[PDB]
Amino acid sequence: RHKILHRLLQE
Amino acid sequence: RHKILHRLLQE
Amino acid sequence: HMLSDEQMQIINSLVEAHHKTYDDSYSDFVRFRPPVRRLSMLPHLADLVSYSIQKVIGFAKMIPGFRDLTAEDQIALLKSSAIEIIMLRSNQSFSLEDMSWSCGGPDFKYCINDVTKAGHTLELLEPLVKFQVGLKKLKLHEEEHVLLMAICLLSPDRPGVQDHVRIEALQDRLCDVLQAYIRIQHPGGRLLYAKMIQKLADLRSLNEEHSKQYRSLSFQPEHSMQLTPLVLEVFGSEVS
Amino acid sequence: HMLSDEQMQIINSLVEAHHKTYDDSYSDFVRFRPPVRRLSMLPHLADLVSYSIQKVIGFAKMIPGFRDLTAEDQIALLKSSAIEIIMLRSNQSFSLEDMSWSCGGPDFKYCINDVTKAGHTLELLEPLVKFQVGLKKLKLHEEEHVLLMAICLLSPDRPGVQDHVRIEALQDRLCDVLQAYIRIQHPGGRLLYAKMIQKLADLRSLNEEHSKQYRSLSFQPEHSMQLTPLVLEVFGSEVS
Ligand SMILES: C=C1/C(=C\C=C2/CCC[C@]3(C)C(=C=CCCCC(C)(C)O)CC[C@@H]23)C[C@@H](O)C[C@@H]1O
Ligand SMILES: C=C1/C(=C\C=C2/CCC[C@]3(C)C(=C=CCCCC(C)(C)O)CC[C@@H]23)C[C@@H](O)C[C@@H]1O
Repeated sequence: RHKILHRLLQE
Repeated sequence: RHKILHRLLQE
Repeated sequence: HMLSDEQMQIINSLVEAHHKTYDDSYSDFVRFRPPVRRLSMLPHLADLVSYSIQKVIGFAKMIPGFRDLTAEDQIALLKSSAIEIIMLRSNQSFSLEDMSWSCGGPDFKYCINDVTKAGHTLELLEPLVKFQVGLKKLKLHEEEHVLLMAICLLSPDRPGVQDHVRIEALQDRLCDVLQAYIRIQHPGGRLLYAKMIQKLADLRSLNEEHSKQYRSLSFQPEHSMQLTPLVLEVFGSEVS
Repeated sequence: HMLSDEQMQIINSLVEAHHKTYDDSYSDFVRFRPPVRRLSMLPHLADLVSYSIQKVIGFAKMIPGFRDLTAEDQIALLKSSAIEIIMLRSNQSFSLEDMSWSCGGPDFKYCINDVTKAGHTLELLEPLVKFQVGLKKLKLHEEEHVLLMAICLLSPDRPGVQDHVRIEALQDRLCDVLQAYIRIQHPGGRLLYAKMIQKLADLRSLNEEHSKQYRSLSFQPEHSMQLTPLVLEVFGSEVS
């Protein structure tokens, strides 16, 4: 669920 | 749900 | 009749964020699936778009205030505006002389015919090229180019946003900076701000048409299998 | 003391199916993301595996009886055995002199170090290379190579299969053909059938180890984003 977006959005 | 497999498996 | 310190800091942080996420050498393009000239350009252009989405995410994370939003609003803003920022940032490689995007070499020179070989039609590509030429004719300063990308990304009128007042206040603060910059630093830019806001409206129309043609592309598994996981996630219809 | 007509037809249809899905020129490899020598080889090897999965599917569709199975059993057999058939079919490019896979050029010559740069470790690559060398030493006839891939694919002891008796009967018919071929057409192959069945057991061990290391690769989104949709679908844990 928006897995790649969550990873890219964090530090 | 196995969308690419279903397409590739049919004619 | 002059910008404040807090406003020039916004300009500085935005310009640096763009210099960190846009490489003028285009040396990373060799890592994409090579261009082929059915839908022979889809693999290369899918990698190009996917790579550009990562850059837009990196640019967004350095906009003042965007990172303080909830993770859901950040995703909603990115999913709806990703294709628009890509069209905006691509003007840097667009050339009026060639009417195409030149990214360092004939293999990385993309014309209208190249995008048709990626599943798209002229009803999207004609307004797209007609969008790039007048945006190029505006001859924006780099400060104005990056402000317009930031304003476009922080738009409140996008599906899925929850904190309408928090993001609208951010976008309003960026618009005042843009108006003030053009006023003070851009001679003859008296009609420029209105022309820049109009380009945002054109982007909404380009966004709607791309989503229609992407949906037809993504509903055929033989074509959607050529896309990347990031493209499928960002352009997908999943809602948080 | 000789094969029947129905059995030599099985051999013919299997050899033709392999010639239609295995191109000895390797000219399609130029369309993959180029090899780079963290995890710099993952993009190229992910495209290599994804491309090979499409070939294994095409090979499977031409095996006698496989296409008459339900769509669910076909998927269950393909999902569990895809990586094994790929390891099996890759022996055609494996070379004992180089201890590597040579696919026409130095850029497409894959050694053990190249696969470590795709997220895998020696606890999978040591048995893998130790699997390729003894399979190469068996010096299988092409008729035996393709029969072994068919037998491996039509295994009943795989998760998700429903028609255990229908697929076991197919696999038994292919095994009798293989035994009879080696008996009649392969001099000195007296111990060969047992050695070929043992390689199937080794493939199960190689399959288990690859799934463990793939799971760690697929749980990190920065790595799973470099995979292809077909790889994610075939190696994924979705059950029908
Ligand atoms: C990206 C960037 C560039 C080009 C963008 C283009 C030209 C090719 C066609 C593109 C990529 C577009 C389109 C539609 C085709 C791809 C969409 C698909 C098929 C995935 O749905 C809109 C923007 C257009 C190159 C460079 O400016 C970086 C920028 O960042
Ligand atoms: C494929 C084929 C070939 C090579 C296969 C190899 C060598 C490289 C490493 C490979 C691809 C393997 C592995 C693991 C790494 C990739 C798995 C990952 C990272 C996606 O999980 C098992 C088989 C090995 C080339 C040719 O023989 C066609 C065949 O069809």
